[PDB]
Amino acid sequence: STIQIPYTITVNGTSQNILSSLTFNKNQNISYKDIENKVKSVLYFNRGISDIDLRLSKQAEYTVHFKNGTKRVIDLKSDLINTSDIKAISVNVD
Amino acid sequence: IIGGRESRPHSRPYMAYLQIQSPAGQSRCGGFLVREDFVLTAAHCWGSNINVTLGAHNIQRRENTQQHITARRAIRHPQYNQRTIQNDIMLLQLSRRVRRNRNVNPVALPRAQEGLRPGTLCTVAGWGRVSMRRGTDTLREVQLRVQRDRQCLRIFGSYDPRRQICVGDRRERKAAFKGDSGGPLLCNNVAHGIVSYGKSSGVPPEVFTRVSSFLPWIRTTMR
Ligand SMILES: *[C@@H]1O[C@H](CO)[C@@H](O)[C@H](O)[C@H]1NC(C)=O
Repeated sequence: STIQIPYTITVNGTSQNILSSLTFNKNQNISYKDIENKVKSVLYFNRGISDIDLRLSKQAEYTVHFKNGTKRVIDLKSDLINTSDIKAISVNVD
Repeated sequence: IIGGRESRPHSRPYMAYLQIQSPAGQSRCGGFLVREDFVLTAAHCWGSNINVTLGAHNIQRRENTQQHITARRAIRHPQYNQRTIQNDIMLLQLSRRVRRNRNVNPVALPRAQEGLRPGTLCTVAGWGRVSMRRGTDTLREVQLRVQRDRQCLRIFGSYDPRRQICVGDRRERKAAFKGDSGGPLLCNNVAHGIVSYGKSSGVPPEVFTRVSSFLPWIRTTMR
């Protein structure tokens, strides 16, 4: 009943060569707050960055890439989605 | 592996495939056997729960050559820095020793800070993505060239040539990529490097951990 959605993290221009996935339930309508709490979770686990570091950073964002080829870029310094539409997630902090 | 080819099966019997539990999901890395009870990999491949597969070629099949062993201890370098990806090296003590055979056996490590020419020809292998759109089920490999440090110094603000190696010609689409972290850089059949980080695009140069810089830590930790 769950799926793995791949994610990548870039911080200060560097990105670990790990293949990393987030667990989601199949065919579920979630909000962007649902995705952000998972993004902040893997940001802290992988690169030690929590909310304080995002407020001290220059720009910070995550991008949800969708299977239909669209994307949505969401600001981390400042709608619902179905989990089966999500192709991948990318996070970038400067 | 970007721009490489499928390995001849079991031609690299030190290769380890790592499945890592990471809240809130899972991660995959490579690694390599350095003694019957120890796998060397990257520190950012750490997790509370790690399964190691040796002897694999097609990791999506339960092959009759594979050995599945949990990690007993996952020992990151004490000065590992997650934010800058510095000192990115980890030893996995296996919960039991591997059954050593033709398809499963360790790779040699260099001697005390043995160097590596810019222009040296090295091979990296793993099960990582082959592009931003495609993966692989089987082990792939590619030959890469050690770079002058200047190439990484000006794009990676935390690259340190005493502890890391600048690898990959930027004029070629050849690179280790997502999933190849922890795998070895082999030059003259010795593991000099550990895949560590790059650009999210996979465009080289990329940064490897320099194994010879950590030999005294490696030997102390394995005893
Ligand atoms: C390792 O394998 C065991 C048994 O197959 C499984 O219960 C566990 O979840 C696995 N751990 C990871 C991180 O995949």
